[PDB]
Amino acid sequence: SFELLHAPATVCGPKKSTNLVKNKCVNFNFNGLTGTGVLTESNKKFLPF
Amino acid sequence: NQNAQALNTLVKQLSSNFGAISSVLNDILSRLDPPEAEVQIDRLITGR
Amino acid sequence: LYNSASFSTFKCYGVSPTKLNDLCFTNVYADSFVIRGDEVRQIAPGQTG
Amino acid sequence: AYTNSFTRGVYYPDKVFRSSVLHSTQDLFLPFFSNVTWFHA
Ligand SMILES: *[C@@H]1O[C@H](CO)[C@@H](O)[C@H](O)[C@H]1NC(C)=O
Repeated sequence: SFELLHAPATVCGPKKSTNLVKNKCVNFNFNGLTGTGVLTESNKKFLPF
Repeated sequence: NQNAQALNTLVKQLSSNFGAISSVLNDILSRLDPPEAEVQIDRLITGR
Repeated sequence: LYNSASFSTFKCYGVSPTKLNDLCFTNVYADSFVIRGDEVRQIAPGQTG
Repeated sequence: AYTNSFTRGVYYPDKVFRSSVLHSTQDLFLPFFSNVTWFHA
């Protein structure tokens, strides 16, 4: 039994990661979170959880 | 103000499911077989 | 597990078994028990037996 | 023994970071100006 809830994923699909490229139009899937866009260093702050 | 309100409503409507499992169809496509994914996609398309 | 070619039934409900390796989950449960042959079909949602 | 809870006791209902929004969410919270106990010890 699996579930999709708000906490960060713990057990995840096993496949080799890669590097990350910035300032380019690339496709990505951050540990499940899939999308497409230009990855840019941000200036906002995140509460560390 | 009227134009802004209408456009904001239109863009908020992208966050609904209309009966599908998930609002975003990227997740629908990333964890379903196309013969079964199309069932959800139909409802989402009609809603939009 | 999918390519084990030794499991009588493997049907998934939420996901697709072939795409299952690519997902990423918050947490997963695992139950185990022994039953007879003519009530395996009773292990399904919306089933009475 | 009975003090009044002012505008206090609100948490972050989720983790999705947001800024400069007026997000609304239905969950379990302390009603504003609720009748709370004052267990003294
Ligand atoms: C809280 O409950 C007590 C119970 O006797 C009551 O006397 C008191 O008036 C209540 N607080 C307020 C603000 O009404």
